[PDB]
Amino acid sequence: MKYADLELTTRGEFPHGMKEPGFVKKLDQNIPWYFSTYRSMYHWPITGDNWSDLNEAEKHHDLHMFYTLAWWKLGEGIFDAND
Amino acid sequence: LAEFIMLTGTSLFAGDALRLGWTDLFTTLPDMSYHIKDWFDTTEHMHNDA
Amino acid sequence: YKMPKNMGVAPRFDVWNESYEPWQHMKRMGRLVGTGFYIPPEWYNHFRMFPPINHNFQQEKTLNPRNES
Amino acid sequence: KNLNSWYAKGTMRGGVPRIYYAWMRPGSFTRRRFEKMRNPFVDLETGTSLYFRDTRDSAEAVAHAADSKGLKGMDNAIDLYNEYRIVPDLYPEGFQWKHKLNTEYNQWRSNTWLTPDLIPQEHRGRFLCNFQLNIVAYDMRVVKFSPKDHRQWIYCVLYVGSGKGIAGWGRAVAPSTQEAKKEAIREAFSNIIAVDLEQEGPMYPVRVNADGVRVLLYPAKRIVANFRVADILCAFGFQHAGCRINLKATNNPKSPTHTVEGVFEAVKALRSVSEIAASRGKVPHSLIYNIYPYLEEIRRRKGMMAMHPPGKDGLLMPDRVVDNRLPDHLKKGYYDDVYWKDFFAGSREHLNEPKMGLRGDEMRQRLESAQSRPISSSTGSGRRTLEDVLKRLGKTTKDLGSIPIVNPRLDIKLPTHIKRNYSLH
Amino acid sequence: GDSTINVIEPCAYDGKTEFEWSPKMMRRLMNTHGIHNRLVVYICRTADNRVIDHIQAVKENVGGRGLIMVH
Repeated sequence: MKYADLELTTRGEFPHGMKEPGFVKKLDQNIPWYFSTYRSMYHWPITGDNWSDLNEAEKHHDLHMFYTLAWWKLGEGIFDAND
Repeated sequence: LAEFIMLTGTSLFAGDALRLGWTDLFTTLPDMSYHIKDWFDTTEHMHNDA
Repeated sequence: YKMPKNMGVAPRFDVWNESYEPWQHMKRMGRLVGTGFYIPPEWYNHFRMFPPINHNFQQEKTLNPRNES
Repeated sequence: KNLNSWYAKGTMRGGVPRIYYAWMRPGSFTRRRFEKMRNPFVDLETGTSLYFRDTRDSAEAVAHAADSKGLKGMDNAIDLYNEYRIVPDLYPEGFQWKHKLNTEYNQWRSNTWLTPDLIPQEHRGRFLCNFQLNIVAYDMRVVKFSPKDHRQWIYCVLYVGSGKGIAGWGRAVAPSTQEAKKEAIREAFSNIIAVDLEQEGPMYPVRVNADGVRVLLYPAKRIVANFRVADILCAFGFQHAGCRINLKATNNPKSPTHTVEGVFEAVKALRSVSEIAASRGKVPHSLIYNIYPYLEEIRRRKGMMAMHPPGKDGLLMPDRVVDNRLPDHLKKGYYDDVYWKDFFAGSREHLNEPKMGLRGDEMRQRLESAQSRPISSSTGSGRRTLEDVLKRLGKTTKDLGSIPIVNPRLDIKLPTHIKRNYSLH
Repeated sequence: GDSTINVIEPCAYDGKTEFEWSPKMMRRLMNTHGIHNRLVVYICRTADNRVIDHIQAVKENVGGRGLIMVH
């Protein structure tokens, strides 16, 4: 359905998260305490019933799950019913 | 002897209490209450298996 | 000023034991293993059920020698 | 009425993450040694009689006068899974799977298996925690191996911690930077310390005195302590704590050494709340939700459920002998009515003769499993056994389907096969 | 191996200094940063010539001479 035989040369990486960091020799900030000290404002996870007009949470979880299933190739050739 | 103790005022004792099949246990130790208490102190787990 | 030859490395003669008392390792391994990030030694799996006796205090703290600790 | 909101507590340390337990410590999470009777007590038989102390008076136990058959309540077994948890779980199981070795657990889950010379002997296969090393401060002290010979012995202090609960600190003296670092790391993994993080902080002011540095760990809304001491408490995982040393940083002695030593000494002196309670013999408010199954089984053992059978003890004593053991020629026929003809084909324990009833095909399969045992000279002959005969034919030792031979490597004539195997089929 | 009385202190290293505890003082001990904490037990002798812990002292809102802290 809604097919067009397009092509693609550069896919992303696998979004496994654990892609190597681009290594650097020196730091632009040689201050490590700044990572230990950084506060922020609070992340109040729910305000009242967490209702929002766009489905801001379920929508994003679905859009992350969608592409991660894509990259994982639906994640079932690994094992589903080897038991 | 069943009727005997009732009618004739007589006292039973450690041995005969034992032989009637009344009580299993019997001590000869001193302050056996205290020796129970400290043993059950050193005990640690409160599970029926323990 | 002549001090005892080997004095410098003498042990603290009252608190040298207490590091070793079985109750210390029970208290100190109980939490190490309660954390859930540790695999208790085989002796803890046992002396947990059979914790040491309570009142075997060392003469170095019960300052009483006639005491059958 | 407690205007301290619980919802605004804890001091943010940037990225430093500290563990928090949802309900109870992962140690005290699992209870296999008590649900599965893997304990010295169940082994050592003594006392298993008490579960049947009720049979002191035979007539009384059959009569079921009082429901209180139980060693601890209404039943011998009422709430074996909850009610016993009421006691401050001071010595918890922890991690107890022998599924894969201590080594392979430590290896999969920890950056210490990579560094073997560091963990001393006791802790070797143990840890499952990714320890971050923080090297507090190196130094240099001259070491005089002789009047004429002096070395530069660098002296390290470092604390190997993971805010998951576990953190020790080691200081070392060694001639070189990396060798003193390794030595201190092994001294730290010797001085390892843990913490009952169920309370996520001290619940009473711990006023300890380390080697000259008067320490006070106290409860705060959030970690409020030195940069160094605070990262140590975050290396333990203390979300609500606060340590203060010497009353002020002008008060001597101060040094990176004394700071690390003092805070770790205080965290050692700390007593858990469950340990405080048990020490006072008292039931901690926290764990009383375990007696609620037993309180409810009390309230719901009214009437019919407390009613215990009349005269029925459950102890159905030994009286006689039964032997359904049939002769094998008979059990070979026994189930032939009830299940497949020749039920008993190949159970060694069942059929006292292990081979009988089988068709030669399945016996050939047993033999295919079996391998060629060497041939001593007396057994070795210029005759060609059906083994090498059927080799030369190449066909199979499984091809002779109709031929009642089963084991060609038997040096016996065709009817000698069929007679050594005529008893059976 | 260790004593159940972890620490035990007098309210006053002196006798000439009696420390009457306000009921609010004694209510800010059982309130450790929002967690109700009857852990450290404090003994105070009320006005009624009774000797009670701070827990029954603040369950009846009376404060007493400070006698000891213990835990």
